Amino acid sequence: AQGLQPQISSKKKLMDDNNLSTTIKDLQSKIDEKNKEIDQFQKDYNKYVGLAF
Amino acid sequence: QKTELQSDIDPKTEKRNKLDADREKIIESQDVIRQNNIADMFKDFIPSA
Repeated sequence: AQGLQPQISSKKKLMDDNNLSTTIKDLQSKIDEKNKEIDQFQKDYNKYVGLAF
Repeated sequence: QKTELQSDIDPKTEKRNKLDADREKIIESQDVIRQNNIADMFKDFIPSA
């Protein structure tokens, strides 16, 4: 039988080793990256429609 | 193998950081064309003054 005490300590070690403090910073990098494109494409659509008239 | 790939992080963190300025140089040159509006253009089509 696998021990119940290390089976808790196995999961408790897994809960400390997690990328969750990293991937959230990684995903907020990409959202702030993709917001810069969206904030740029609004400038494009407000320019081409200006050109199209 | 751990040292193999962090030595590949360093080009990709630099190559991304190279293109950050080369993006924004286009943005600065797009701001010149941005600078006149829809109706600034329409103001120009009337030969007023």
